[PDB]
Amino acid sequence: MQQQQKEAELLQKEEANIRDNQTKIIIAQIQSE
Amino acid sequence: MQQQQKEAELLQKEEANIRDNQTKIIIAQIQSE
Repeated sequence: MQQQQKEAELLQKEEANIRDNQTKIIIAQIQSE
Repeated sequence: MQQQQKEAELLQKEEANIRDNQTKIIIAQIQSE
């Protein structure tokens, strides 16, 4: 259970980073208009 | 109970990050006007 919750932290962190990065490129596209 | 509260921290953190990211793109849209 400890391992499962800790890899849950891992995947939450990586997907949060991905979401922030996607929105970064999205605002870049918005300002490129 | 410890596991439940700690995953509550996890979901609070990820949804807070999502809210900040959404407002980031919102201000980008506002300034794009």
